[PDB]
Amino acid sequence: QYYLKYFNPDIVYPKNARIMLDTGVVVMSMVDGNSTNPNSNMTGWVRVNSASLIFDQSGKTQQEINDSQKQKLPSLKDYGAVSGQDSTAAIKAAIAAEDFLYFGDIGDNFIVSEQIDLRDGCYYVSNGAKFTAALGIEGSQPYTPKSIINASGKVGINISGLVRTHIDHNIFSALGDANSKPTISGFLADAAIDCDFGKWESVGSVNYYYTPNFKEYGIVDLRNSIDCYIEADVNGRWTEETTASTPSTVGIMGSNNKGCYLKGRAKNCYWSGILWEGEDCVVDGPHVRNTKGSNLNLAGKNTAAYNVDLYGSEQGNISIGEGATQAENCNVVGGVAGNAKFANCHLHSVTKNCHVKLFHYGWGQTASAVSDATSGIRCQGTGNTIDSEFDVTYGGLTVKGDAVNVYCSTLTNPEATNIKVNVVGIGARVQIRAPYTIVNAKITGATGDAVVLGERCKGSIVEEVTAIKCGRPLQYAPKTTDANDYAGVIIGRINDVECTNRSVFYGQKIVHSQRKIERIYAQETAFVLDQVLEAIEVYTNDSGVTGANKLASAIRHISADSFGTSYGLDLVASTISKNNLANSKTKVRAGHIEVEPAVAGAASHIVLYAANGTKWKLEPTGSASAANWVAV
Amino acid sequence: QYYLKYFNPDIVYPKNARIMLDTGVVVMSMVDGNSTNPNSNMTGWVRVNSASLIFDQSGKTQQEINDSQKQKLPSLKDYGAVSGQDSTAAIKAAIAAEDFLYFGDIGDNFIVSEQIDLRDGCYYVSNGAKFTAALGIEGSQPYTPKSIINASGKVGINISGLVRTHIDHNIFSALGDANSKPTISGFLADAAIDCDFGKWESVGSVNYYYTPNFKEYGIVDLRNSIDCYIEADVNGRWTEETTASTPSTVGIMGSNNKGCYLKGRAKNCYWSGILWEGEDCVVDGPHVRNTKGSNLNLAGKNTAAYNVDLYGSEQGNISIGEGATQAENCNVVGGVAGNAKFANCHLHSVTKNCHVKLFHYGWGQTASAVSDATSGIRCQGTGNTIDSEFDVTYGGLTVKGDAVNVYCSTLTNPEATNIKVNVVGIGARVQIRAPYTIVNAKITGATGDAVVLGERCKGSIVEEVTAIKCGRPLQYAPKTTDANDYAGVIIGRINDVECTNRSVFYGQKIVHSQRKIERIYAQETAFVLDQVLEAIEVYTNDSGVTGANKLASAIRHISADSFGTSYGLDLVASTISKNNLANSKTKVRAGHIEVEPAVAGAASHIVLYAANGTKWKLEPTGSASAANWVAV
Amino acid sequence: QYYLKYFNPDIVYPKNARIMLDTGVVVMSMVDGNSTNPNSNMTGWVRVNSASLIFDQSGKTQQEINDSQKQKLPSLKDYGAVSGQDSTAAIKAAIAAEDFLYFGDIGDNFIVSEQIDLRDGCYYVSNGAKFTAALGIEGSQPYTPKSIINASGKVGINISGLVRTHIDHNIFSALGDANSKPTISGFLADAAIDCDFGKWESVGSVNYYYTPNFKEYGIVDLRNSIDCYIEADVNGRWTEETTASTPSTVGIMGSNNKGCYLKGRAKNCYWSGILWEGEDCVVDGPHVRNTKGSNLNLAGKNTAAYNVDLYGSEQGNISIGEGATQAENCNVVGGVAGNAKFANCHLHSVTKNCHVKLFHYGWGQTASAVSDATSGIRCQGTGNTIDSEFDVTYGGLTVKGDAVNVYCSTLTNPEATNIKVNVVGIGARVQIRAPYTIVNAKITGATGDAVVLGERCKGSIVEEVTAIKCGRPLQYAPKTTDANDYAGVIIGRINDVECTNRSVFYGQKIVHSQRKIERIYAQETAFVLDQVLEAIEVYTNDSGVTGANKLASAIRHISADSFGTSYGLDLVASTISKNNLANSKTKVRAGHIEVEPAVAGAASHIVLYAANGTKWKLEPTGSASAANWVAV
Repeated sequence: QYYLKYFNPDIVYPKNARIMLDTGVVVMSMVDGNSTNPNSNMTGWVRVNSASLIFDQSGKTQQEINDSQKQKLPSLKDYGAVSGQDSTAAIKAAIAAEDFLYFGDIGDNFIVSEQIDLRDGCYYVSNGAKFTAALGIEGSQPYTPKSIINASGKVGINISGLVRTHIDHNIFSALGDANSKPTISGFLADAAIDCDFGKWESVGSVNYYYTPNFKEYGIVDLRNSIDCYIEADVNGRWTEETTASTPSTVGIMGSNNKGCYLKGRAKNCYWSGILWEGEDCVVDGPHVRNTKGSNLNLAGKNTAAYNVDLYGSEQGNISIGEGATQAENCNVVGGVAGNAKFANCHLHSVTKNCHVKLFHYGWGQTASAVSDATSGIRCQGTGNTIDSEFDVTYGGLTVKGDAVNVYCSTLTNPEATNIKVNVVGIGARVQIRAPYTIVNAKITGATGDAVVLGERCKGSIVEEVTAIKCGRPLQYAPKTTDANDYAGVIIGRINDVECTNRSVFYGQKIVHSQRKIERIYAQETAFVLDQVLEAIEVYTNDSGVTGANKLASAIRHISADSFGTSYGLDLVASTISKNNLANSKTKVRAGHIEVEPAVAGAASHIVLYAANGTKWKLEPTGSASAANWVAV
Repeated sequence: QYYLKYFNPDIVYPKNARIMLDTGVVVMSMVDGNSTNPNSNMTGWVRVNSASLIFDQSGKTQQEINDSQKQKLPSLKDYGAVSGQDSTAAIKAAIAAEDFLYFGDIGDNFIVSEQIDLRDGCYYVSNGAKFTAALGIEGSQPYTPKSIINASGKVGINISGLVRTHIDHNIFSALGDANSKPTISGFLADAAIDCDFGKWESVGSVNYYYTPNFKEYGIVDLRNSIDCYIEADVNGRWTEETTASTPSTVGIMGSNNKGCYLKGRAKNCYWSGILWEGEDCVVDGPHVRNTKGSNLNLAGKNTAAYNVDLYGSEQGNISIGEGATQAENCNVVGGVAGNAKFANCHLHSVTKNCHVKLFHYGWGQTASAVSDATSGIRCQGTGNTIDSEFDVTYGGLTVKGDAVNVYCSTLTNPEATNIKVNVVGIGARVQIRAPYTIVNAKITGATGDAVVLGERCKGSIVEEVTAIKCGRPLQYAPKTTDANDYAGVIIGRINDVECTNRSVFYGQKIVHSQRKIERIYAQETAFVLDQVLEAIEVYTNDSGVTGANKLASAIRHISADSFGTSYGLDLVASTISKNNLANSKTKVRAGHIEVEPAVAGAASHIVLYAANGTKWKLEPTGSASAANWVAV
Repeated sequence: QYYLKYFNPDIVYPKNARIMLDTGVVVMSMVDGNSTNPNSNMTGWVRVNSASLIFDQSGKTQQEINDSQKQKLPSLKDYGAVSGQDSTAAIKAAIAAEDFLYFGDIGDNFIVSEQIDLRDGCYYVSNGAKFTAALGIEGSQPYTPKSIINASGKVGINISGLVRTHIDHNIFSALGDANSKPTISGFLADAAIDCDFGKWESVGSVNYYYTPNFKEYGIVDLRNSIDCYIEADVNGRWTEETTASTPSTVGIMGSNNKGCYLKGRAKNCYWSGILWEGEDCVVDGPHVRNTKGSNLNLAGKNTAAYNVDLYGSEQGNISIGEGATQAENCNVVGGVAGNAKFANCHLHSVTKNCHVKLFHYGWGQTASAVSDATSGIRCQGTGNTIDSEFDVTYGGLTVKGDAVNVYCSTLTNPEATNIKVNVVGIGARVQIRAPYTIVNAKITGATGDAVVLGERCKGSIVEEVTAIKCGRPLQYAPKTTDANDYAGVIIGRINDVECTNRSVFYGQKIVHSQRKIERIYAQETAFVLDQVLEAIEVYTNDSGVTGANKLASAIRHISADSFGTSYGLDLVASTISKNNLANSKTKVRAGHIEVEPAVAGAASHIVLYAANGTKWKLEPTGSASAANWVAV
């Protein structure tokens, strides 16, 4: 008929005997004296439907095959995580169990009710696996900061690939009060050591304002960590939503780190796009768009942002040392910063030896009237170096305020001192109001002064200013009434090309030079009478002389002749006459000197001394007569 | 005997009853009243050889295990793609079905008959999987551009790993005509948004010349895309084959992109190695070898190539704005460019505010005679900055033409204006023929002039030129006949070390300086009679004076004494005598002046004025006699 | 009863007949005339427990499923490698068999007895798989260098992910003798071509000192290779152990390479952290800590280290060309170097055209007295460019020796020539003792001289030195006795701000300038009698004059008047009187000159010539009397 036998209570089964369970599944006896009921007791029985009873061609059991094949890539889904379900339990189970672990892929979205703690020395792979926050993640009251994925106090994690985080702030907005609120990061690692945190793409955080001891957290946050690496791509939803209160703060946030590397992209942040604070940290090509805070904040010590790509702030592109204890050798190493309401780069008073190199434009985008805040580079601090490249027309934005603005308020404990300035660009001013400032500039097309040095520039060296088709190359405008204000200020080489107004100086420099023979060759071919080959001209602004002629004194290398077949010197002097400075010359000539009269109708003379130290003039009579010594 | 039962037409099968199919496979009844013929009708039957009827140790079915294990890594080969077969159908099936997808490995080579379209938001992994083009890929007539893998109009692709492409142009060379041809890219993405395209290694393309509206495509091509990233390593087979016609064009081609990043390696390209055009695009360390076109072409706006590694072109290393509408702030940010037939870097007339920093050598490798094309840096455009580092001996190549060549043809709407030049190196010239040029140079070992400023240099500032063991530091050689030509040209500090010939100037600069006390200390220890401590010397090139002495006038700080126990001034004058300029001195001395005669046998004198403005000389008689006023 | 039938010797089995083996496993006949004993002979029998006799829902066999699922990710463990066992055989088996191959994960540690040779064109993936050396790896006598993983003479490897290596030197320390020892690298590739070697984390090597022809190997070593890429993170255990002899040498070692890229991290190395030698090689952000050798050694040709991060050496941060044939255009492209016993950067005599740009501090940390070795930058070679940024206070370390020290020992075949120096920083000296040196400096807070130029500076141009609150801006201190020593040395613009002592010069420069009108405008408002508007002052150091007044000669632009309502010139002369230089003036004035007496009680005069060339003085009598010509 058919094959069917149940267990018989009275029978002894030999080895290899097959029967059925009440379920229908077939059992074989492994023993010769089998009396055991396989429905109750599998002692000396095997189920023939077992994986361990299927054989591959190789000689491996199917069991052996499933075991080795699984152990290659242990997944969250192996632990019964479900995409579009709460997977919390399953996730934590997976982590606790598996040193190497696969999250899943781009089609996976695991819902998480509790903070996911990574484990020490583990390796995690991820193909685009998303994690989504749900209620309860904020954890226990007195609320302390949490994340979806956490590596707080973890050592030697590796993450290979892409992890995605989703926080909807609208779920959490009703929780806490005035004093205490949830803080929910995408990723947090506080006190992590030597971790590669792979790649993140994260939307949203939860960081509503609470009144005492408010702590901002990033979407992606690494705090108090050592030798950690992450890549992160965050969206803060600023300008993509309307919200009652400020939901989220900083995009990507690094704070009190040592030796930590970011590859960083931030948008739509209600505070700072990227903040990176600490010691020997690196921001590698940060890319920031449309942030309510500053695009990029650096502090700490020897923290460098390389090849920046910043656009669109309610504040500035770059703060150095904003709200910070320390900003020592915090550097920006090339890039582009555009469309800031205030400054491209604000180097705060805290800054020590910060180096900024930047292409920058469309600062001072504020509706608000011009201030120190509306600068390209706004510089305070101690011995900062600016390498400015700028253009005012760039990206069809209209600037407000100086290209560079370096300034103290007082010479007594100055807020800005020892700054080095290197500035090239088109169509705004460099303003300096700070001691010991070293200035190099190339400026094209400024309406006004290329460069001004105002008050409080004591001991500034202006090495070189080249100005093409400006209002004025340089003006020095010190505090006249105070010797201290302009003491030791050196204006070096000023280069004027088709500037409207001459440069304006103050003070007299002391210069020490090597002995020279200076040789001026004139190629020209032809020289008319009293033609200047080479001159130095000294002009006065004396009270006593009001009226257009102000030549005080001059030395002129002259063509003496209507042929240029003789040459001399013009030793120029001056005296007040008819409310003007009248000029006259001692003429140094081949075989003669000639002293010219002070004015028409005055005689000229030679003053000599007797041995008794009385003084005598030889002065012509208007006749061909004996010369006599006339007392003077 | 044995176990064998077929279906019986007359029998009712109880639950758990096992029989055989005619095939021999065993069936169990799931029902108590089974009358159904399992050969025809599996209603209430199960095949006992099913995966769903094998149980792992865990409690999972084998079916459940195969389902979860597959869904980890869905592959092309799961969809019945075969390596070394046409896999087109299978591929497209795989893509349509699977959000996450594995290509395969280095031993996989899938043959593709039709363009492979990726899908939006998908994640693709690849371990070296190769795709090979076959006939039909060119698609339908009127031929439009195709690729092996395509992401035209795709959003949010991720590619993890390495994809390899093979196009043999020899399959496609007979297709189209004069007017219409196939275009076959390795990879194309036209109008892609926010895609990471991982890593490519691609050989060959199909892009034969057709007569109207010819469109070049890359081996690897990203057109009209936003926020896309690729790495690509291409071979164009130029110099590895002989071909009737030009088969392929550009290696890696980026055109009208916004915010797109390349890591790029190109060789053996019949056009450009790498071209990258657009807005805010980045070329990160492009590595180009042996290209018939230019090694690297930049255009658009704020497109930067970082840390270039270019060698071996029939054209140049770098074109900026070749055949382009726009080349505004298109920058090269360090690297090395060598072995160009023409220029290392050609900044075309289109260029606005382009910055080039480069080590460069072995330009002008052409057999053809020296031209503007045979330059290190060939610069036209508006306000480009050159940072040149060069060496003519470098890599044992022999250069032709100037190190830097900045030039307009006319001052009226000049093709080059406002260029900034910073040049250091060994053993070639800097030539400037352009207005408003700012020059800084350090040149060693040039045969001729370190620097020349030719015609059309109006309003150029030459800040500093240091020349070691050149022919000449600087020559200024303007259009003499035109005041406009040399108007406002400033030659600053020229530094001559063991140059053969003195520097040659033209024009006279107007300089405004801060008031100085200048203090020249001479350490020497010993000074002979008429020894010059410090001098200024003015020389003439007057027509009227032909014959070697051309000192017009001088001021000399002099040791007056054969002991150096007295010091004075020499006020030097000159007059034509015996077809030479004869020199004579007013001697300013402690307690005297001394006017020397113009020539031997002439008397000296003092000219003074009477109050009636007649002039009188005191002139010695050759006796110890009364001095009289003598009319003059 | 039950289901059980053995093979019967007398029976013919029809097709589909099932019996048992003596083992109990069920067999079905595939043939109608089966007479074959399945216990001895499986001809026309199948085992029903076969994978090929289980069917997935899809229609695939379980066999077909195991085959395709395995071939996705072939592993070492598939080949029966065991973690914490000797896996050598299994590994080599895996490699020989599989073009694509998975090592395993972070929980895998395979013990290796013999060098593992990779294969040409293969692709390897690794999730943190560790390999550990055991005895026998050193291989056969005469000992030749070995590694755990080897790619010597391999082409076109790819490695994706992270491989980890462990060498315990304590296993191998008893082997060889005086002449011959094991050399055991983590990874070695000698003569590899176009390989991506992914990522390494490696501890330890074996490289004990043997007396003739000692060859240092890296922990991670690439020798004589072309177009190879690696990332490597090594620990040499220096300072983590005590050892009898030097066990290991170089961390990461690149030697005679062409076009090879490193991402490099080294610590605790008994020699060099990272060495990279060859042609067109790149060290991308090398990160070195706590090394007994130099942190970083470059040689060869066009080898560049970018954005260095070096701290803590018994030697220096950077050697260029240490123990090398060639060091031509070997560059350091930004970064930070700190805490070297000797120099931050030593550019050896071999160096040609090396460019160094660096922030540097805490050099000369040695207990040993100041030498040339205790410099920030120690520079020898031919035409090296230094861009120095320095700070002596930085990181609370106390420096010893010059910031920069550029030096030859002789002008005859000089060890240092043609060096370019650009130096900014705080609180140490720049020393130059080398010909043709170009100097630019900005120095703050040096105790002594900002800059000194010593002996052997022939044909040096010091373009600009800015000194703020130094001891002295510049001193030039040549070999006085030798004209050659200071020939052609140009000291340009020296800027002194509140320096203690004036700059000290030697020699007189020849300067060629463009013709100028120089216009000095004085803004001041008020001028007293004999007030200097602008002056040049020439001072002597003559033997003959000992005693404080050393003004030799001067030209002074003067306010002539107690109102500043007249202006002139002061032409200053001097003569020895009462063991001082006494000053006197020719006064150039509006309508007069005035010659002042040499000293009180001397008369002044005018010297003129007769036509017979005899000389005559007009000199006052002390009366209102006839002027006579007095012979002189």
